[PDB]
Amino acid sequence: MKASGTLREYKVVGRCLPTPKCRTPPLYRMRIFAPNHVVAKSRFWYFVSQLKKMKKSSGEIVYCGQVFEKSPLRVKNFGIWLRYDSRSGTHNMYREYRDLTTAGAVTQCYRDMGARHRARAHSIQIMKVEEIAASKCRRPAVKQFHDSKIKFPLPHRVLRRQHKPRFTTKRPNTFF
Amino acid sequence: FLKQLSSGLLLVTGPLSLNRVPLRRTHQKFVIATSTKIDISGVKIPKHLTDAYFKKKKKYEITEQRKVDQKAVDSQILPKIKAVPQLQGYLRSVFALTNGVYPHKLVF
Amino acid sequence: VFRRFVEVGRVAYVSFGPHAGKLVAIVDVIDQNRALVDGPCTRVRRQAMPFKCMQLTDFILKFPHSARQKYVRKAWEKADINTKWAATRWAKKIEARERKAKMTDFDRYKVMKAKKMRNRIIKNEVKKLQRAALLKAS
Amino acid sequence: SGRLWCKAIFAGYKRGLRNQREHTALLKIEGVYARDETEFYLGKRCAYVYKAKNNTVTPGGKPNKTRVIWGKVTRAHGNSGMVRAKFRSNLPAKAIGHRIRVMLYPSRI
Amino acid sequence: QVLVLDGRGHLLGRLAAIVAKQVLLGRKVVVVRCEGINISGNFYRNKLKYLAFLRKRMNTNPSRGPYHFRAPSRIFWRTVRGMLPHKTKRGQAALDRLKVFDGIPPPYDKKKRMVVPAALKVVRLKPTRKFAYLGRLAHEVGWKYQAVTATLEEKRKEKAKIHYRKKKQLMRLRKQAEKNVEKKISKFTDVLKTHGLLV
RNA sequence: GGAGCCUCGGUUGGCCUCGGAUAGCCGGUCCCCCGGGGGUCCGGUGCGGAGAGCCCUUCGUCCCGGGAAACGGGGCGGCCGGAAAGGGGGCCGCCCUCUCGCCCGUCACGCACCGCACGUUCGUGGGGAACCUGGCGCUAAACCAUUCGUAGACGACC
Repeated sequence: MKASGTLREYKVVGRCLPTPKCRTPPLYRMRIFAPNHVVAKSRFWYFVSQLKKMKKSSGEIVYCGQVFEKSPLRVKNFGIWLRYDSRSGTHNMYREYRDLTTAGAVTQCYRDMGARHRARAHSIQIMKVEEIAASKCRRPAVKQFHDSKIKFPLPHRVLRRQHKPRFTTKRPNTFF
Repeated sequence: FLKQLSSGLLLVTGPLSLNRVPLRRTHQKFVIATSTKIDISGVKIPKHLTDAYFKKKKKYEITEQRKVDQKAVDSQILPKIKAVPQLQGYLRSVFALTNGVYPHKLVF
Repeated sequence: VFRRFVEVGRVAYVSFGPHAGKLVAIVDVIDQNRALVDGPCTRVRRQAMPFKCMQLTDFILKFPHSARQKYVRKAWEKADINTKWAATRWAKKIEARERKAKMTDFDRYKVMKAKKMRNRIIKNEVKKLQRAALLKAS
Repeated sequence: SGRLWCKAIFAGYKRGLRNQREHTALLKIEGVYARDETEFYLGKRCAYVYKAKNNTVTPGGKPNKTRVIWGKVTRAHGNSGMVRAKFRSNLPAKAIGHRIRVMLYPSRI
Repeated sequence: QVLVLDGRGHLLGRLAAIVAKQVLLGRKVVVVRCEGINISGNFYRNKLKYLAFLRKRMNTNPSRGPYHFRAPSRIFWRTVRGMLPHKTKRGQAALDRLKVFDGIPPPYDKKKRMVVPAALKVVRLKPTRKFAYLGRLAHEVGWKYQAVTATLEEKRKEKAKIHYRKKKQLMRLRKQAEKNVEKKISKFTDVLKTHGLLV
């Protein structure tokens, strides 16, 4: 999968074809994170092919929509269960983030998993996205923001727009 | 600027007391339309002057018909450009670009 | 020594983006490079915003770390920020640039003729201050 | 009485990495450094002024030593204020980095 | 019509590549105080990186090989020549518009020197990373004039101080001049203040 | 210290300067103390004693009125400061010049060349010839030959 742009969460459901043996196959609900709803469908069949003995041709997509976060204005401590791959075997990780949505917390995972562990997006299998309370957080770099009287300055203000006065006279300040 | 002519050329006239420009034709393409208006909706533009008036017929000498019309429209705008403060000084001045001045950077 | 702290309630000034030229108040601190920010009386919906597009003032107002928008507006109406902000020497020199930016060509002309005469009476006063300092100093 | 053309630099021809096509020039208008502000000088007429030995005529004047090749900008180039420009003849390659004039008179305001 | 750059604190390649475009576009550049240029990394690295450059000489006849320059300016002039098509004819037309100088000659110590802030140490380096002054590097590789140039720079530092010590006083009377002339310029001040010039 | 012909060219208002810090500056006061420094205080710091700028700003005139200017604008001599690749940089006089020089207004006018392009410069430009007119000036040196042999194939060198 190509973890491009900002990701979205999808409620893609499907089932096997109605057989002359079994009347109604059971409906299966899936939580896919994907750029668009097109690639979410093939990412849906990747998991159904492994979790069950089904394939794309012997099944169908019942419903494919994009779910929204119930409260995108409450900062929440998102925990993700990972199944990334290394060059020598695979591993499972429990990564924590402090984000807005279920979607953006996954975006902050693929880049951070792509930076620390050099992990490609196709090597990464999300299995559970669990929002946790504040006192139930584990990674401490997230836990340093759980304080009411949080207060800090911005030490070395890295100046941008340094090409509009490309030839100036003064030494530009990084203190404000 | 005063009015549009038939052909599409414009009737743009400088104050001869300020600009040394007569009733003259000038195409709209070669024009910097400044956002500075004077209410010339009360002047009386002469109907006898038209596109054939300003044709290059055939040494140019200002004909005695021509020196009438420059005076007759002047008698209303010349007080009007003095009812506006520092306007007759604006028209004597000539447009130019200095160092560090960019037309796309400014508004006029 | 620092005086500008990213805390809950410091008014900040958004630098770039579609909210440039606007005030905004920091509600929650998301991460090191992203903050939950809100300006109710300045046409900016509560959204996540990075720390680049903000230039913090020293206007601080007390309310909880995740208080909703009505409790943001009343504290903004308790301290009366917009009257306080327009009186600052910071906001006045922002307003002075756009006036010199929107300055009409004729407005560019009257200011030039006045610039010529405002500098002479400065220059002539310097001259009488030049020679009269050279009398008492000897 | 003052300069009524903007300052323009002839950086080079339209080139790829190892091929160039002389039929358009690449101008660097002084003042513009992004695509958004290139919109104003789009369409305006541009000219290269140089002088030669033999005297050549001047429309409305004594025959001078100066010659011109007229052109106009086609479209904006890059993301940093650069602009393409096509002339009547190809610009001679001695004009690299010299000053050409971008007059305003095809203005649309 | 002349670019006058001060070399204190600008990063070598980041400064050279910027002026390399400018010098090709027919704008004469004179770079001043080339000893103040700063390179990234610890000094032992930048020193050893240049000692390897001296080592790359012509084996059969060293009079024809790479002409290792020792002065700070000609070191900085060399890296500009690397970022320039010098083998062309238009490249030779570029190289002469460059005029590098160790310290400040008389044509420039009473002129305003510009700076390139897109290439500067205090922004384009993380403050914990190490960095080496080029004045030390050239001195320790064969340059002979770190000490005599330093005596000349210690001349103009107090020489231009007298100009600044006077210039403050020349305008402390000027801002004192407006304090007694306001009621005959306020009708010229407000027409400057309503268009944003004194506010 | 005067006018034309060739030729090579580019360019079209200037900025006359602290030093330096960037987890810090900048300006004033000196109520404090040493010989300029240290220490504060009073104000600015998204730099407005801001290069996101400042300065010059240029249609030419002719009269009348107002505001500023009386110290100023504009003449020929000394005088210092300048060596890193040195300014015609300021100051003292001078016998002539105006409250013209600029800013607001009135008066009247300068091919108003009938729509059109290389316009408007730095330009007494660099350089080469011929011509200006006087003041001021100036009356060599190298190479060859010859000689030497501290030198040397020939040159060169002494």
